[PDB]
This record gives sequence, C-alpha cells and structure tokens, in this order.
Amino acid sequence: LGSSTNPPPPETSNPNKPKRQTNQLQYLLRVVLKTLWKHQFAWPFQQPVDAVKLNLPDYYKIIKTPMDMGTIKKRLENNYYWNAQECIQDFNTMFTNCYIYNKPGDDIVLMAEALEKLFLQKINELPT
Amino acid sequence: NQLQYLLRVVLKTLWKHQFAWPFQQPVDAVKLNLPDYYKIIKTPMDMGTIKKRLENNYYWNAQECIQDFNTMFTNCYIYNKPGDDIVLMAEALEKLFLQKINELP
Amino acid sequence: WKTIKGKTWRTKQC
Repeated sequence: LGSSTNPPPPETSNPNKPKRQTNQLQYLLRVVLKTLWKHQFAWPFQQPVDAVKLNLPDYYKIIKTPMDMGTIKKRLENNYYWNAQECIQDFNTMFTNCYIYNKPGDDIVLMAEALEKLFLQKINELPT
Repeated sequence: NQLQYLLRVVLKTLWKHQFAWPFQQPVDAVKLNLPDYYKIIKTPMDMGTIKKRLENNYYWNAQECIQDFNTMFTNCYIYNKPGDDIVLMAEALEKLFLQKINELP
Repeated sequence: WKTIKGKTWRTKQC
C-alpha cells in the first residue's frame, strides 16, 4: 500500500521543437488565454489536475495526455509553438480530457463548457 | 507490404492508444445495454476484427482494410451524438489513424 | 461515477 502520486507535468520547452512567435500566438497569449485565465471558472484548469488532492486514483489511469492552462501559459511565454493551430490543439485536449473523464452536467464540465464557449469567441477573432 | 504496415505499425499504434479500449472488440450490445445499436449500425466493425482479418489474409488490398477502419469510426459518429465522450475518444483515435496511414509505403 | 463501455471510475463530482 501507499500514497498515490501525480505524474510529472507536461513539458513547457523542447530544444528539438522549432520555436516561433507569430501575431496569432501573441493574440492567443495576451487576449485568448488572458480572458480565460481571469474567468471565475478558471481555477480548476490553471494547473495540472491534482489527482492526489482530488482523491482521483483513476484520473491518470484514464487520461494519458493531460493538459492545463498553466502548461499552455508557459508554452506560449517560451515560444513553444510554431503556429496557432498547435496551441489551439492544447486547448482542445484540455477540454476533451475533462469531457471524457467527467459526466455531462458535472460542475467541472459546466465550467469547462463555459470556458470553451469563451475560447471559441476569442479565436473567432484571431487576427491575420 | 502495405497490409503488413497496417497490421504491424498502424493497428499496433492504435491498439496501445489511451482511448482504444472501446474499439478493441465487437460491440456486445446486450452486455453493454445498448438495445438499439444493431438496429442503427448495419455494419459493425472493430480493431479486434480488423486484426483477425489482417492476420488471416482477408483483405484484397490495403484500401479495403482502411475502409473497415473508417467504418469503425463512422459507426461511432452515427450512434452517438457529436461531443459525446465516446465520440471524442473515437476522434482522437482517428486523428492518430490518419497520421499513421499518411506515411504508408 | 462515470461508466464508458464496461469501464467505471470516480469523477470530480464524487
């Protein structure tokens, strides 16, 4: 027996992955992520899922590619992405993970759906 | 050559995916309590059946095997509504599938 | 609790 543990967080930099900072990626950090980060429902998503504190031994048994806004935040500040599509995929992974692991109607799903609808509003104005 | 790649690489990669478990065997609609499943899904398909077909010289060519893969994905998108958890799992599996077959020899 | 295709786990709701 023992205490269940959290896996290491996802990487926020990589010397082998090409770096870039386009105006869309700037917009994703200073507008899109900025709006979601300050939302009232943002707190469960600003850091990797803490399965230990949440007493969720099955979470990382189900989710093998976790994602959070704190990882996304560091990736944007580090110019981790080459384009906006790569960053948008990290957002969708975060949402999809929450929708697969939790039931429709759950509080965490209601909060994730609210953040996603706001996310879709901002990326609809992604600049040229 | 291409049928070897689908059995040795493509299926092996998808079978080890985190969201592969609902698609590794035929849908037992009775055990899973899905009474309308086979009324709606006329041609069920799964990676376990594709494995048996790839091992037993079933497919005429690699394109027939790819059709069975797409049928498996299409079935999920037909039976479950968009945004369902199982649908999202199928889309993740499908995206990896399209990436692995895009490098077909 | 959530069940997907013969597999069950605890959600954040529980």
